[PDB]
Amino acid sequence: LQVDIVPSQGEISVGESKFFLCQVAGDAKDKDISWFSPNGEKLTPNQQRISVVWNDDSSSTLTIYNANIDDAGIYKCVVTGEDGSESEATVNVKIFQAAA
Repeated sequence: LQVDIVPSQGEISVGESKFFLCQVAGDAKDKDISWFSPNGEKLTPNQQRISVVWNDDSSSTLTIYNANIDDAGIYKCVVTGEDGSESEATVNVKIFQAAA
């Protein structure tokens, strides 16, 4: 059971947006896919500055918009199997400010 995030790392300028695509390798027929923020919360699209989309049973896309410095950290994509199998991938999201 394997999950991967594209891109594998990211930097977002303050106020800007970036997406990360989590994909399961293989059949995710009976598998659940969830994104978690650095503070541990399971992420849902109603949240401020956050979008989570489940494209199909094998991939889920996280989008961070209007990026705040408080949004930086290790985000995690977890895939959970019917059989109790489980794996995760992590992406380190850095937030920065620079001359614009």
